[PDB]
This record gives sequence, C-alpha cells and structure tokens, in this order.
Amino acid sequence: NIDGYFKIYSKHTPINLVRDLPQGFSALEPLVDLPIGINITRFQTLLA
Amino acid sequence: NCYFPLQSYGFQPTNGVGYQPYRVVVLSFELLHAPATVCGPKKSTNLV
Ligand SMILES: *[C@@H]1O[C@H](CO)[C@@H](O)[C@H](O)[C@H]1NC(C)=O
Repeated sequence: NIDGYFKIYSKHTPINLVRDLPQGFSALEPLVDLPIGINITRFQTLLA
Repeated sequence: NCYFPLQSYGFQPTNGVGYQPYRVVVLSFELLHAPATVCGPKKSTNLV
C-alpha cells in the first residue's frame, strides 16, 4: 500500500505436498492496482 | 411582515432578453490534494 495505491502481486503453481510450505523459487506477477487512498493497519482471511 | 421565503420565475417565451431563462452549469473542482481520478484527454498521433 504505497501513496494511496493498493497493489496485488500473485502466482499459482501445482504441488504434491502433505503439510508444509514448499522449498523453491517463484516470481509474483502484478494482477491489479487499486487507487483506494485508505489507510490500512490490520487484516484477516475469509474461509469456507 | 411574515413572508414565505421562495418565489417562482415567470419564464414566458415573450420575456425580453434578460427576463428569459438561462441554464447554468458550474464545473466546480478542488485541486491537487488527492491522487488524480479525472484528467483531460491525453491526445495521440500515428506510429511511424
Ligand atoms: C491516515 O493516517 C494518518 C496518520 O494516522 C493521518 O495523518 C491521515 O489523516 C489519515 N488519513 C485518513 C484519510 O484517515
């Protein structure tokens, strides 16, 4: 969140992994940028 | 000395130039205190 712009970068990859974050290297491409101007300080994730 | 505060405009097609109705738009704007979210058209020309 820089100068009012909320920027998202992301990646997907296929895995075959039991219960950990996998060792490897990835480059996240930017997917959207939002000129929202709001201050942020806190967050949560929403689950099914 | 009680008075109702409003009055209606006698707009008739026979009114003189002056007493005829005029439509007005004021394009009011406040400048350069937030990230730009309107601009004039950034004109373009042929690729050579
Ligand atoms: C954002 O936070 C800063 C510091 O807390 C403050 O100066 C600024 O006015 C805030 N902006 C808004 C839109 O709340």
